Amino acid sequence: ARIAGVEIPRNKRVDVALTYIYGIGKARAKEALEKTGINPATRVKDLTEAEVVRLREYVENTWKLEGELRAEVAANIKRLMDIGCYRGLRHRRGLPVRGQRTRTNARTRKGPRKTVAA
Amino acid sequence: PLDVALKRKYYEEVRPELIRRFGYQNVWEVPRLEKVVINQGLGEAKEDARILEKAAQELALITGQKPAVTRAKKSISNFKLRKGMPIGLRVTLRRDRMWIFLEKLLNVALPRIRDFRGLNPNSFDGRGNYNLGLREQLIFPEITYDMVDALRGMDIAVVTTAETDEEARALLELLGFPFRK
Amino acid sequence: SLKKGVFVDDHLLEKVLELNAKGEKRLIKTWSRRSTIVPEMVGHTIAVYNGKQHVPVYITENMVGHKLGEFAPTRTYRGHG
Amino acid sequence: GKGDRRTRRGKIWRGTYGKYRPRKK
Amino acid sequence: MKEGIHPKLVPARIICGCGNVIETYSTKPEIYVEVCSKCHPFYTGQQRFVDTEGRVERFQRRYGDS
RNA sequence: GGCGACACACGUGCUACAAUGCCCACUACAAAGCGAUGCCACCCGGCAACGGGGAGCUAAUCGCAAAAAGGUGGGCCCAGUUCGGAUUGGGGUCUGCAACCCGACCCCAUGAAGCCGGAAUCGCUAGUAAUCGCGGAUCAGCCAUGCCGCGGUGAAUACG
RNA sequence: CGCGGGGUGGAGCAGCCCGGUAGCUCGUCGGGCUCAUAACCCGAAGGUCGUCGGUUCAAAUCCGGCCCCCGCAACCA
RNA sequence: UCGCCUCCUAAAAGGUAACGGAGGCGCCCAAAGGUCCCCUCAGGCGGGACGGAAAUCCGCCGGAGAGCGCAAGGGUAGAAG
Ligand SMILES: [Mg+2]
Ligand SMILES: [Mg+2]
Ligand SMILES: [Mg+2]
Ligand SMILES: [Mg+2]
Ligand SMILES: [Mg+2]
Ligand SMILES: [Mg+2]
Ligand SMILES: [Mg+2]
Ligand SMILES: [Mg+2]
Ligand SMILES: [Mg+2]
Ligand SMILES: [Mg+2]
Ligand SMILES: [Mg+2]
Ligand SMILES: [Mg+2]
Ligand SMILES: [Mg+2]
Ligand SMILES: [Mg+2]
Ligand SMILES: [Mg+2]
Ligand SMILES: [Mg+2]
Ligand SMILES: [Mg+2]
Ligand SMILES: [Mg+2]
Ligand SMILES: [Mg+2]
Ligand SMILES: [Mg+2]
Ligand SMILES: [Mg+2]
Ligand SMILES: [Mg+2]
Ligand SMILES: [Mg+2]
Ligand SMILES: [Mg+2]
Ligand SMILES: [Mg+2]
Ligand SMILES: [Mg+2]
Ligand SMILES: [Mg+2]
Ligand SMILES: [Mg+2]
Ligand SMILES: [Mg+2]
Ligand SMILES: [Mg+2]
Repeated sequence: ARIAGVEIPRNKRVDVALTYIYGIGKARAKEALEKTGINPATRVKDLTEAEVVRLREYVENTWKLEGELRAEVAANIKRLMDIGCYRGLRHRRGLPVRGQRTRTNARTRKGPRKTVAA
Repeated sequence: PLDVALKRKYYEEVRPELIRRFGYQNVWEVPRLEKVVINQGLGEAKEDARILEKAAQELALITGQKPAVTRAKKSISNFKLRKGMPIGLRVTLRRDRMWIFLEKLLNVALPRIRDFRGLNPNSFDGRGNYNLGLREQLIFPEITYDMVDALRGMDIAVVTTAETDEEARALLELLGFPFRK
Repeated sequence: SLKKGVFVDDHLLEKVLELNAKGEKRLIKTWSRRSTIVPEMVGHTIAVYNGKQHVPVYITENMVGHKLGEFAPTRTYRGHG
Repeated sequence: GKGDRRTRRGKIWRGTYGKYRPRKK
Repeated sequence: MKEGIHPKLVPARIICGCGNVIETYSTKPEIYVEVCSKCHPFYTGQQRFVDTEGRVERFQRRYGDS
């Protein structure tokens, strides 16, 4: 069933299918699994709506996920920009923001290559 | 069935709060809620008119009415579009059936919207009716989520006999419409 | 990251802590870009050195945990050809 | 793999210890 | 409403994050809703759980004591 | 402050794209080096980095030390995935007068490109090539995937 | 003046006829092979279709004006 | 250039010339025909997911500027659309 906005995990395995939520994976999963006293080894296909609603209630209440989570990391960076801050500039120009020589491949952050003449 | 909770809730505590607030002399002058028109601009399905009967089937399911199929008005080249072809489905509800849907929408659909910090306060059209767009259709209860092949939204038009938005907002708030203030 | 810490240089720390309790506020040129900023810094106009000159940087409440050289960048760019 | 710092194999490679490679013998 | 080619629309029972709605009156009776943002969680009867605006708020606290 | 720049181009590399593989628990087997301005067992606090305490050793006499692969056992079921961990957000530890520019590391979230790489091109003939860990120099710390070394398991194939 | 043809990536041709998609050779750029250059190999970038106006859903393509280009003709006097 | 159609020249009936000014035809439609019933445009402002000057949807204003297979003219929503 569906948690945190919509975000339906299905089948698979319950501690794994928990990763598929925004803001959650590994730790934050195997934690709320016993905290709600639920077997992690089970499969989200079948389980009592009991262990289902106990499970959404925890998670959706505990921490912020999905929309509001992304909205927070947004305004966090918006904050780094427009405060004229260094890291802000590296966000403003879409260049690597920590350490990181840019003379050669930044590519993940820089985009694919745009070649020019010698 | 002529009962329909929210319908009741309109006469039996929305109307009075309205007369009290705007000071209406005549029984009619106090705003009535008529005709919510759901319309899928579906031009997504353009060449495939097969996709459409799935989408029309789904509207019926969440309305109680099969929608009219709109057709293209003028032929326009920039995106495909022969003059004849179907653009989308468009369905009119009123009178009970509008309420029984408008109830379900208010208590179920809009809740199920990802995020949702509330309905836009500026969408009133100035002669005091209200339009609002939706993106995915699985936020309705009648949808099983395994019956969606693709995701088609709709524009929703709510027409009211209020002569201004100030009055139209009030009617709609008091009915329980979650405005973003 | 320090914590038992929050290193600020004592040189400007003086002239700032003064400009509260002296009552008066104005433009103060410092070389110390290693230092952290605020609380009694906010609203002061501090000139930070980039290696070349002193850059005016206005101060506000979300500049808080940020070192003084964040706001004085060291390299001139404007892109390529 | 040897670059997942969140794994056993990774930690060993970077040479470090933690929740994924706690030091016990 | 023309007879034939139509969803049934029969009185129903519907549940959710908190209670029911005896109202129902829908096609496909007895349906299961995820959460009504109004059980008054989620922004209505404003909960404002796990609130924002801590980032200008925190950097001032661990900051000048140490 | 810069040598750490970033529209770009090349050389040497590392981690991979997974099921002869990934993760978790348990169980084994090395060599060569280093350290009483240091190496720190063992105990406690901490998810952890680390911090408190604190015994031994001028060291075949104490410490770095867990070797890793392997072994057993269970999990994953071919999925851009329990593959892969780049990027970024927040939280911290440490060295150091000082980590904005530029440190290493820990946790939480984020999880990108990548499904064996055009033309072309490198190394290796045996305890070698592949693959797996380990130590030292420099050194406060460290950008070491480097360099110099040590052992573990261990192919293929040479008509000519 | 007259009649015919043309004007499109940097160069030279196609596409217009029959509306909807611009192509081919060279050149240019990045890589490769070479001690090195050329030759050669693997990749890419590049045109708004002379111009204005018109028709159509839509114009390089059909129509009209003008601006160039080449060819032809200008006889009895 | 040569037959046909529309406008002007044409001097407010008709007709009216020039190697006067401008454009079209040599088709098309089995629905684009007959009839009965119903419906009314273009455009402008506001509102509405993907929808952008423009796809579709909802409000108001809009006597015809739209449409009438193709050129122009006359005509036409009290319909010819
Ligand atoms: Mg770095
Ligand atoms: Mg750098
Ligand atoms: Mg409004
Ligand atoms: Mg109204
Ligand atoms: Mg992994
Ligand atoms: Mg260098
Ligand atoms: Mg080179
Ligand atoms: Mg390397
Ligand atoms: Mg891919
Ligand atoms: Mg730095
Ligand atoms: Mg695969
Ligand atoms: Mg390769
Ligand atoms: Mg040999
Ligand atoms: Mg090493
Ligand atoms: Mg030509
Ligand atoms: Mg070349
Ligand atoms: Mg050459
Ligand atoms: Mg022309
Ligand atoms: Mg045109
Ligand atoms: Mg074209
Ligand atoms: Mg003669
Ligand atoms: Mg006359
Ligand atoms: Mg006359
Ligand atoms: Mg003619
Ligand atoms: Mg008929
Ligand atoms: Mg209109
Ligand atoms: Mg509009
Ligand atoms: Mg007309
Ligand atoms: Mg006409
Ligand atoms: Mg007319």
